Amino acid sequence: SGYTPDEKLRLQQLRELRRRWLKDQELSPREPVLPP
Amino acid sequence: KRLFIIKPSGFYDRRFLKLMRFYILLTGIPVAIGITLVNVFIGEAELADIPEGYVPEHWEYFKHPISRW
Ligand SMILES: CCCCCCCCCCCCCCCCCC(=O)OC[C@H](COP(=O)([O-])OCC(O)COP(=O)([O-])OC[C@@H](COC(=O)CCCCCCCCCCCCCCCCC)OC(=O)CCCCCCCCCCCCCCCCC)OC(=O)CCCCCCCCCCCCCCCCC
Repeated sequence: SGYTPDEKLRLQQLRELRRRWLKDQELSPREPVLPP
Repeated sequence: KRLFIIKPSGFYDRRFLKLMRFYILLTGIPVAIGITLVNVFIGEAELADIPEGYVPEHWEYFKHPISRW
């Protein structure tokens, strides 16, 4: 029943990485740098 | 909050469409203007009977000026 310690630790590491990746998909206030 | 949208590169399709439109228009806008000018200022011939003793040229059996040319 439940996660094994390896399963839970791997899920936590993958969760941290995925959350940073999703945070990095955000746009800075100037990202659409439109040329004239 | 604004997010980045992952897409395939649309630059090349857009450039191809722009080039095809440019070349088609480059040749076909002069053709349209010329056809309009010919139609307005040199209309079609009107049908007439062949006068006595007159033998027409082979292109005188058509009425549109472009077809005659
Ligand atoms: C874009 C790039 C992307 C890729 C796209 C792919 C493109 C591929 C292209 C490949 C190459 C294309 C080549 C094709 C060759 C074809 C050329 C050709 O043979 O043309 C023949 C033909 C010309 O006829 P013609 O045999 O030469 O002339 C015989 C007559 O003697 C002439 O009659 P006329 O002398 O008495 O008329 C006067 C004269 C001039 O007309 C007038 O002056 C009178 C007009 C009437 C106006 C009246 C009122 C307006 C003014 C009112 C206000 C002012 C006065 C009052 C002011 C005071 C105000 C108070 O009329 C004309 O000359 C017509 C103009 C001809 C233009 C034809 C264009 C061909 C271009 C060839 C290359 C195409 C390249 C594409 C780019 C071209 C540019 C977009 O051209 C046309 O047919 C034009 C269309 C006309 C149709 C009218 C619309 C009726 C439609 C009804 C049916 C639809 C029902 C609904 C459908 C279903 C929906 C639900």
